[PDB]
Amino acid sequence: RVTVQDAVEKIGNRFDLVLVAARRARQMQVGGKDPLVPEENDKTTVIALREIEEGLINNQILDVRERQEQQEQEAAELQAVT
Amino acid sequence: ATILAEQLEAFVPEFDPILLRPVDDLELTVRSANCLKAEAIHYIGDLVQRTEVELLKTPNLGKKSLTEIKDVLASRGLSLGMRLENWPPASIADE
Amino acid sequence: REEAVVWDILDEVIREHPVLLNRAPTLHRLGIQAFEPVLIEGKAIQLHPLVCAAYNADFDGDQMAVHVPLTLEAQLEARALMMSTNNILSPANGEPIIVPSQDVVLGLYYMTRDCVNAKGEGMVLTGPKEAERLYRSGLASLHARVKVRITEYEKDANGELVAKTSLKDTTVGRAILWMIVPKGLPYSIVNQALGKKAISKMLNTCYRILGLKPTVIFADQIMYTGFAYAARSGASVGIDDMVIPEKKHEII
Amino acid sequence: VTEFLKPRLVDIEQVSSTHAKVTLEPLERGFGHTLGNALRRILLSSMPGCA
Amino acid sequence: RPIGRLLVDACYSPVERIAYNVEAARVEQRTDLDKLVIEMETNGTIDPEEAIRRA
Amino acid sequence: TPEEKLLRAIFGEKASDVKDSSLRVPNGVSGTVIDVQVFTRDGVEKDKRALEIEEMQLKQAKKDLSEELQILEAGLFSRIRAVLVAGGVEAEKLDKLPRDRWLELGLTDEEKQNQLEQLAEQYDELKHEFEKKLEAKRRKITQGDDLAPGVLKIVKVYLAVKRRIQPGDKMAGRHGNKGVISKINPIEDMPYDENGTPVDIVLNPLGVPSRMNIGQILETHLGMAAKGIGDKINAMLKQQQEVAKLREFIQRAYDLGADVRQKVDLSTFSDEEVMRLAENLRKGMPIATPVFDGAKEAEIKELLKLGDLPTSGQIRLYDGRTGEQFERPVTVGYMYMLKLNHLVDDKMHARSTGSYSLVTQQPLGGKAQFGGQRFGEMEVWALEAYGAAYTLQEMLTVKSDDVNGRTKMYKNIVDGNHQMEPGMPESFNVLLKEIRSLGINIELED
Amino acid sequence: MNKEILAVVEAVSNEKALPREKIFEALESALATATKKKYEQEIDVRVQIDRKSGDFDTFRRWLVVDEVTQPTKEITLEAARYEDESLNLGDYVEDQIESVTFDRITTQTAKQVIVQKVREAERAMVVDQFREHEGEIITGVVKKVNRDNISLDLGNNAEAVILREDMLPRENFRPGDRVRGVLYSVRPEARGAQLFVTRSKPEMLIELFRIEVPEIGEEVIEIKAAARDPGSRAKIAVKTNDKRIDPVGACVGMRGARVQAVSTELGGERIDIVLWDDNPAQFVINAMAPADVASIVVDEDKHTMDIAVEAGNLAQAIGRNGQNVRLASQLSGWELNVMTVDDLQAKHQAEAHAAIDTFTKYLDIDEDFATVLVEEGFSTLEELAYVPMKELLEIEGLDEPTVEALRERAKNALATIAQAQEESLGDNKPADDLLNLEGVDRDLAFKLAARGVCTLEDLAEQGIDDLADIEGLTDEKAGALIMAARNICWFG
DNA sequence: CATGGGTGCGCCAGACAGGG
DNA sequence: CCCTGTCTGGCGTCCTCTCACCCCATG
Ligand SMILES: [Mg+2]
Repeated sequence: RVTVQDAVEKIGNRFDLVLVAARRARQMQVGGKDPLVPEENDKTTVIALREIEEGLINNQILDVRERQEQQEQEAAELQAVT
Repeated sequence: ATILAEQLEAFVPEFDPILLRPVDDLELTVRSANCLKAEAIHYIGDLVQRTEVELLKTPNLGKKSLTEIKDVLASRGLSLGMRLENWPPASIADE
Repeated sequence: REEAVVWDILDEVIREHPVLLNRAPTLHRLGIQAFEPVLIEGKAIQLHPLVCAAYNADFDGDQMAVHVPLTLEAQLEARALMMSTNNILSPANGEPIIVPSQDVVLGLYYMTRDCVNAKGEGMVLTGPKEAERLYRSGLASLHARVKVRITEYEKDANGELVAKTSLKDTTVGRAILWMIVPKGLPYSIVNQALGKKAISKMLNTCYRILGLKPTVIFADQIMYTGFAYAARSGASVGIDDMVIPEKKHEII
Repeated sequence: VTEFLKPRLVDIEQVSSTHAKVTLEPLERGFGHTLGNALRRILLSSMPGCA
Repeated sequence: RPIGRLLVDACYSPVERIAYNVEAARVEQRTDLDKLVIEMETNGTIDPEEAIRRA
Repeated sequence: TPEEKLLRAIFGEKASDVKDSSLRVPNGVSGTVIDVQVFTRDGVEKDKRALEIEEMQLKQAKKDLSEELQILEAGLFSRIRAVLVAGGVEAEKLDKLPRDRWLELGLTDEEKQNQLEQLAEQYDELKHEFEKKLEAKRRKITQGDDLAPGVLKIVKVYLAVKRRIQPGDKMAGRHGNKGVISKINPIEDMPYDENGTPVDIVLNPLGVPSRMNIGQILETHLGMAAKGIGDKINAMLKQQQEVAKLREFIQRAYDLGADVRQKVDLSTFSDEEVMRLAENLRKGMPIATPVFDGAKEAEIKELLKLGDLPTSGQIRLYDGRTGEQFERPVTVGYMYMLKLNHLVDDKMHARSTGSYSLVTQQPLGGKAQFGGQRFGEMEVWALEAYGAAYTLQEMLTVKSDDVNGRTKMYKNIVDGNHQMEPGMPESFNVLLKEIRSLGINIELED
Repeated sequence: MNKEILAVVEAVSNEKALPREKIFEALESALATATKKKYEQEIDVRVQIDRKSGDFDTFRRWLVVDEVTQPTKEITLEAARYEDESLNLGDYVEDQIESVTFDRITTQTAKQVIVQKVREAERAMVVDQFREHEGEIITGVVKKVNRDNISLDLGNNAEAVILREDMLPRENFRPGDRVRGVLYSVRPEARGAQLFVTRSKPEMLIELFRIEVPEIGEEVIEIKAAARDPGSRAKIAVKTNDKRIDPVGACVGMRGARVQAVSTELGGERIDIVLWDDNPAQFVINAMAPADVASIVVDEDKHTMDIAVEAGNLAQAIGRNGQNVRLASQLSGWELNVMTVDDLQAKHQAEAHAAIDTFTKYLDIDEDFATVLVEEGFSTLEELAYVPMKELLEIEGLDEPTVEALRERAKNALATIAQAQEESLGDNKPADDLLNLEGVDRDLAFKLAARGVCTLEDLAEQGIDDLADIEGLTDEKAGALIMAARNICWFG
């Protein structure tokens, strides 16, 4: 990793890049989620920006996945209750 | 590498000699050495043949001096009560 | 105790973790820049030379402070806002701040120049690769005018690089420096003598055409080839170099 | 006293075609330059061929 | 380990100044041959043919 | 614990709850303890090592004053022998009797018996003076010393570090050419010349036309001239040559100039001083150059012509790495360079987590106090100037001031969770207490 | 100071129910170890604490030995007796040594050794007093959950472990949860968890029934067997000697309340309770519940039982993934083959036909006479060869001469079959004849016999070329074996 | 013992007199 | 009151590294 130019080419604000990559790295580090790109024993920050460069993560997809994996948890709870 | 290597091929049974030593070479305390000399023990090969029970009968030899002798013999790989066949060799019988 | 196993642990945590280097009189924002550490046997911070022109840092006894971004948002701010590759233009204007300062412009000015006779005057060369091969083997000189065949890529279409190859009447050193120029720049950026204003507008035209990543890697290749041929130049200073005018005493 | 760090080609990253990049480690604090210079000067001229 | 030892630095190096001077060769009728003449500078602890053989 | 209060059972004293702990010292420096002083406030029991130092200094001062008496008595007896060469000399009878009676020998009332009486006055003065001074010196060693209010004894220990050189020290010549030494190369990589000798230091030429100190290049050329004369003396002396050729060459190297002040001649040195003068000149010949009346260019050229060096001062130099010649021959010579005491293992410092100040809960300042570097005001402006917001928040809340924030941070770092719980700076609460301690009512709304 | 030692010994003796002597011996060992650590040299040290004052003397102990290996800690018997004639091998010689000051370091060492002595005394006696708990259902609090085990706190510094195999497949415990389980093993891991607790093994089921069914705790009802598929289904077999008590009804309880309490503790495991019978066939019928058994055929020699069921009950008799038959087989100890009535008849017809074919082939009898032997219950040549002559003479139409001839034919058929197999491979005939040549292992003898080289004569007739394809036989080794065989056959 | 008793800076700027 | 002179206040670069020394005095 040297430059983050295409990670700004795909998220034009350059400040939303930091929020999206921080949210992604916090999901990968403590929450225990797998990286969507195969790593090379990089740290979670570079893996976050490496997922940004592929395009498969931004704030839209992160909100989609948090709503679907919150509805999945509450659906599992409701089907366990009733 | 083959060229550079071809351009350089014109360039490229009484124990052993320790038994024959005097008891003074064992670095024993002045007390232990003088107690052994009083019993006519001159060589390490003479000392190694004596049993612990025989050394305790020697006048003025204490339990402390016996432990010193064992620790020093053990540091050289020797133990009290080894039987040497043909000791002393005829090379020592004339002093 | 510093046992034998904590240095592998240390090369694990240093990796991909930027640090904030800071010169003590910080006047503008280019005086705090974030780097990645490379571990040093020693007790002195090794600081990349081009970056010195941003810090106003010479090496006459200067000191710098290192700060560690602890949290994760701060590591990302050091990599995405404050990294030294991201600060290549001064915020006061449009001028590049990673301009090559002093040794490297002497190495370039001695490299891309010419003299009216040298070894290999007016011979013809089938590419820049054998220009460097003729300089290294000892058959030509670094400044000896020569027709070469260079292939400059002009990007005249909409994002498509079109190759045009031709014979430029140039020198040996200009072809050797053409081996380092990225694809899109024309050959006439190296065809001149390359002082300091010319190398600054070379990096500026590279940034305006080819963007950021070729300009970072080309700034490094400029610095490496400037240091190497300034070492090969042997450009001393003597007492005879300061030529007194013969007309000076009659003027006085 | 005649025991040095005997090196080896850890990888041959041959980039594309008619082009390789051969890295050799580890050498002494000074033998990288003497083997690079020896192999560089011999390959340049000594190496024979036809043209 | 005791307080009575004194450690000096150790410059285990016998040679001082090695200068080679290449020059033209005429012993062999064939020309374009060279002679390599190496003037070393030992401090007496190393034989010169042994030095060139170990090198 | 029952076992802690059972100190009284096996031994006595009292309880063991008291923290047993021996004042151990910190790190950063090696050394060799060369000298230990122990001072004792009077009344306190001297321990065994303070009595060892007292016996040691008693023994040293005893030996020193006794050697004062012996050496001055030896000079006095040599004076008596020098006086009794004439006027009633005894060539054999002088050393038959003990030496303290060299006065009652056969000699009339002259200046010599007067001088022996004056030397007897001096000798008895030395005897009684030695008595009273040894008593006073035993008093000075044996007595205590007035000290601080409430201190028993002061122990001073002198460590003696030997600091060599490393990348990061500061060296400089005598003209303003500073510099941090940047790489300590091997011997082989150095540019050598067509004799074989490697150069020791490679400076940078580009500091000369801007920083206009052109005197260092004349100093370099004249130093090379001096070493050329020294090498020719070393060549004429290593071949075991007689003193005539050394006299010839040293005389030619000492004349060499215009109307000058020196004008020495070696014809009054007598064949033994010339060998010792050449023993002192073989590592180079020292040259004086006064300030504004110095050695001009033509004199440096004529002295570089006396040695067999090139006239322009520039030798062609080969390379160490490639082994092939540098084009356009370069300037070598000798420059007299100074090491300055701005070393690098006195400035280098690092801190993860150390002590914290008392009134404002921020880290301490300095190096001796294990402290952290001041993230000053202009650096805060330079991080406002980017968009770095979390870096500044942890740079002035978590890493610096907030105590619960930094203990949460330390637990979170050693557990792998990079996350900060922000809180408030405690020094802002100090600002609230200082403004609130006036008649002013500052608060925090909502 | 003095009286404080007595007060500490009395407090610890009363609180931990421990012999004062054992606490002092341990404090002496603790102080000796603390003393040894203050010397740069490895010394031997004895400490003696006075039991009235609490004062203590420290020695340089010298273990009286016959042969001294460690001169710093050992003394010869001859040297020890020079100081005190009363000393024997294994005694200690002392040396006036300064007793270590009782700082908080020795204090901490003494505390640790006391705690360790209490683990080997107070806690050991508590485990001995809880002999029932060591075997019954202990209750613990979950202290830690790992991937491979759960650590339980039992109180009093006792830790137990449930291994992953010892858990039910659907159980999820959290730190602070209360868990019951059977203490099935006590090992010697005092530091850590010496206690092993199970919830999956059959003992958990037995002990839950002992607690929930008073009639089992009073020994009025006995559990004879238990088979279990943990967290899915179990079977228990119950017996009573009191004809007034229904053992199944007692274990079920009013409306199943007792069996449902046990099932609920086991995460909803289904429990079948069956009556133990002393007749194996009747016990297997009971074990197969809830499937109705139509007939059972018992093979005592194979320890197997063929169970015929109606075609509608086959799926119930086998159960989901064979769970019902497997639990019945584990409960009975018999191998249980579940088939339809039609399949059992087809199996018996195929076995009868195979027995008739075997008898016709080997006994040189007609099919009619072979059928009579199978109808009288003879299925093997071994039965006909070895059965008492009286049972064969009870068959209608057999006389003493015909029975003798039939037995002689059966014995001759068995001999021929055995010899044939032993010659085909390397069991006995080629393992002696072909293996006579020195060097022949049993594997090589069977490889030779697979080529038709069955005897030492057959091997003597071979060439090296005839044996060259035998894996592990080199031409040299083949030549040596053929020559060894020839030396015995032709020159012996 | 315990408390308490110099005279080398220069500009800006607004508030306070001071005439005007 | 409308301009003029005076009088006091408020302020003047950032990081570091040593050192030396912190209230008498006394009835
Ligand atoms: Mg500077």
